[PDB]
Amino acid sequence: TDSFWEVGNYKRTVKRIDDGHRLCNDLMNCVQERAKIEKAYGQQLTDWAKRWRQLIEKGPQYGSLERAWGAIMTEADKVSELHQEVKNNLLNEDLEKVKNWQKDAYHKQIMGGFKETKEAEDGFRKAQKPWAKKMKELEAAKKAYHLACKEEKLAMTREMTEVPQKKLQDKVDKCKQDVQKTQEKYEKVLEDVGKTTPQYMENMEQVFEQCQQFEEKRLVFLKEVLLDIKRHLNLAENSSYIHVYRELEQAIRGADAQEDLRWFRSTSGPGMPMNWPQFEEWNPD
Amino acid sequence: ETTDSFWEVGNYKRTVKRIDDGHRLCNDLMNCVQERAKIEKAYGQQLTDWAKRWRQLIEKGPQYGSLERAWGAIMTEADKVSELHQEVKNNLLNEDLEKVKNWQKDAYHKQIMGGFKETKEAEDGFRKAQKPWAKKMKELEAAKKAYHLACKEEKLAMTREMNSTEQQKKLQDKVDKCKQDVQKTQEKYEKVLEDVGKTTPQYMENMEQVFEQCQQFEEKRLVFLKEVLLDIKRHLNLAENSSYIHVYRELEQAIRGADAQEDLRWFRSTSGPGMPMNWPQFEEW
Ligand SMILES: [Ca+2]
Repeated sequence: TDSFWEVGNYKRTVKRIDDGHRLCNDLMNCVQERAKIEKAYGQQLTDWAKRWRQLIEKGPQYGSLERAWGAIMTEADKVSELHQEVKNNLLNEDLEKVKNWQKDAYHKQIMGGFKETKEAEDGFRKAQKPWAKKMKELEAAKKAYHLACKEEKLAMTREMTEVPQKKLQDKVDKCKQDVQKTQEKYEKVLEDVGKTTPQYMENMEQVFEQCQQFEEKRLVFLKEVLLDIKRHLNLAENSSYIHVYRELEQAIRGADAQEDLRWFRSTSGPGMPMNWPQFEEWNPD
Repeated sequence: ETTDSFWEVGNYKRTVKRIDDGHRLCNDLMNCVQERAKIEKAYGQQLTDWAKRWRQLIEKGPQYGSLERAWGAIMTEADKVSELHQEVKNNLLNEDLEKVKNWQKDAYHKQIMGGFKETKEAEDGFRKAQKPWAKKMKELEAAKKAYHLACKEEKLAMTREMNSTEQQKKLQDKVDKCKQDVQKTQEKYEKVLEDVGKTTPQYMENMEQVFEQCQQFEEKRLVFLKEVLLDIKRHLNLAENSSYIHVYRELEQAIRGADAQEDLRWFRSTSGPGMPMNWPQFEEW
């Protein structure tokens, strides 16, 4: 019933074309929204770090420990930088890649809807035109034949007593002649059909196969954008990402309790210089 | 100038204020951790909304076959990365914030007024150890004045004597007193100078000992803090987590699985020329 081969069902193939352009928008929007997220995460890391740096040194912490604590903001900065890069990449590489591909692939007609869709609809319409026509011709004939066959059954039931009369057998005559004429036309229409079906199928097939090629360029491309995105999202394939954590561990393992204690001593404790009491002659001078 | 030396009276107060500072620092660390946890949570949350959103528009859109799966797979990464930022959030709050919170609670005990019991204990250790030296320090300043002043006066009497060009005897006995006064007060000033010198070593020993108790208390806080900074570091470190890499390994595997020709073959039987057809035949009665 809903077979591609029944009149008009090619439309489902045509509509895939249109769809193809929406899916590009879809994917571009998607990538955009993802970038907005990577960026917000990034920007909030930046804020937090700035703030903590200011707080930390505007506060009482001193020494190597101050530095280790400080070291944590430095990962916040480095990790913020990484997300910004991701955002930048999606936007300047991915979005652009899809935008560029789409505008070269789908050409807008000033009427509206795409030149490519139109081209495909026309081609199918053309391929199916003669064929759709015989179809209408055949059914008419099949029906005429069936009608004739019915009338004859009737005349026959009619002969099977009682009231010159000769007009009745002259009806069963006219009806066997109708069956014949009618059967003949039905058969010839059937024949032209069988004669034009190999060509109908070659024509549909060429159009179909062009549309398949066109969706193939799209799908193969899509698969490629998808890997690109995955490559841009994956911090784990960026050698930098482990550096940020090694560098922090170091800054932290580098802190020394006993180094700081001893600084304090010389800076605010017993380690500081003293002018011990000495005698003073009275000169007022 | 050693006006600020810790060895001057009252100047131990910098070591005392350091105790109070540690509590405050503990608070700062907790505030810092929480705020970072909140950034982790938000990025996670934003990822799950995104994944929800696009999971749905993908389902309802015209994208089908193995490509819909590959595109869809990206929503799974958003979700799993999201789940990983939530573990970072929870480790920070439930292990790290909690660990500092506890330690603080067992180290600083608020008193009724209330300062911290640990501060008061040091204020008093210092008071106690500085008591004799503080005393001897005001015996000296006094002794010194009594001397300076008595010299100043001697010059004065001598001066009237010069300015004199009976009672002239009441003016040279007036130098005679002022000479005895310079003697007696210099003896005092000198005997005190000797005491402070002599008892300087025990002033220092006392002080150095209270200060050592302070150092040890700070040491405990410093060693705690480094253990903590390391804890924060492990919890933040997705760059060396198994599951992080794995989400991208799975993502790549899903994307690579997608196969254009297959999708196309599918489309062809399903909606194309490969679909089943009932071609016209001769039809009876
Ligand atoms: Ca879908």
